[PDB]
Amino acid sequence: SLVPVYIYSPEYVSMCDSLIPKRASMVHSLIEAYALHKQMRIVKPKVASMEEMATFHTDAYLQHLQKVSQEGDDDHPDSIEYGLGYDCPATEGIFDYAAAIGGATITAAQCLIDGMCKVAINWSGGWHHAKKDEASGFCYLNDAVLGILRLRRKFERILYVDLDLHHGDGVEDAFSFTSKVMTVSLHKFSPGFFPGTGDVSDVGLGKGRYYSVNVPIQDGIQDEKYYQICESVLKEVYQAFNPKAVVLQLGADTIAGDPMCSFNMTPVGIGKCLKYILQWQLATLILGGGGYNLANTARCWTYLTGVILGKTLSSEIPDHEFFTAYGPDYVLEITPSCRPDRNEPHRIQQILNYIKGNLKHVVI
Ligand SMILES: CC(/C=C/C(=O)NO)=C\[C@@H](C)C(=O)c1ccc(N(C)C)cc1
Ligand SMILES: CC(/C=C/C(=O)NO)=C\[C@@H](C)C(=O)c1ccc(N(C)C)cc1
Ligand SMILES: [K+]
Ligand SMILES: [K+]
Ligand SMILES: [Zn+2]
Repeated sequence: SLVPVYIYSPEYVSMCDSLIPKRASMVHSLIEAYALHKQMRIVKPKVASMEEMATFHTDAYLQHLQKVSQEGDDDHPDSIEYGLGYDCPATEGIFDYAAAIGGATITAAQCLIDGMCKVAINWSGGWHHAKKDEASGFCYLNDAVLGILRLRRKFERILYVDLDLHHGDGVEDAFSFTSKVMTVSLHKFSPGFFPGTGDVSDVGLGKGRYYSVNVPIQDGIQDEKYYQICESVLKEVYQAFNPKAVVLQLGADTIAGDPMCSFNMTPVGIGKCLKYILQWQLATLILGGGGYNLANTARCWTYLTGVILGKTLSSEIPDHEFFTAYGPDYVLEITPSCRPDRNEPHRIQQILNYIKGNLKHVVI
């Protein structure tokens, strides 16, 4: 105990990048290269069963994933009806892949419930876009939702924090009408930017009003600003909501160098957000997500695992399998691009206040 659970397994990693460039392997490989796995408790992930996946997804949709997984993106009549397309490729293995991811996250939640640790990690998870009966944005199964549902079998109030560049709409929609789970997401909100939801006036509905928190941010934000913002909101959510457990997806598609070319963050900035949450001392389920500069994604998460362990890593990338992927420079640190931060300090303030306000109506 008191020692972090690391959901991994050579078979689990093979499955994650078995469709979608091999990224799971690079992440684990860099963590292993830093010997971080020796400081954690490695736990083999179970594979989610239909019942478990049905906790959120409809069987009609789950069955479709099987069908397609077994055959292919062939001219199937119901594929469009279920989100499969360019954004969410129909392929062989799709159902198995989802099931492994869903199980990994459910397994991590189990570890947290069983008191086996205070932090459980699943870097291959965090696919927050999936809907109950529809695929979206590379998410076939919403593992985060399944983890949250699993945690509730033990924790009264769950706080979901999504730091992916994209709005965590799949997760938000799932708990839109409840106050048992609060979703907070910092993301890019601009015309035509996927998924198109998450404006700041998006606060939830019914008993869920004010239990959905969204922070729209513009291109080029850097560590300092981000942390100011994120810490501002979190401090207020912790006071107003009083979570007993935390699910945190840390997609790296916000990091400088990403093909998404939106935010201008470094892993140190995200790591500060992570330390803040860790400080709370609550059961925490860490998830991955976006991140499409593979080498950059692994650099980031390897650094965050270090943060979790409270360990300092060396700037120099250790030699290992995918070593040549680490740049002219082969270092851990990432350098923010020379792009402007179009986040007007005034609007950011209007947002913080608007959120502070809505969090006022929260009383447990
Ligand atoms: C999103 C993108 C490029 C964006 C871009 O170029 N924007 O400008 C490329 C895809 C093919 C990709 O790399 C990927 C990697 C891992 C993954 N999972 C681990 C599920 C799913 C997809
Ligand atoms: C949906 C998304 C990111 C989601 C995310 O990060 N969720 O966390 C990115 C889209 C806009 C994209 O750029 C793209 C590029 C290539 C591609 N194929 C080659 C199949 C499919 C999609
Ligand atoms: K987000
Ligand atoms: K909610
Ligand atoms: Zn994303």
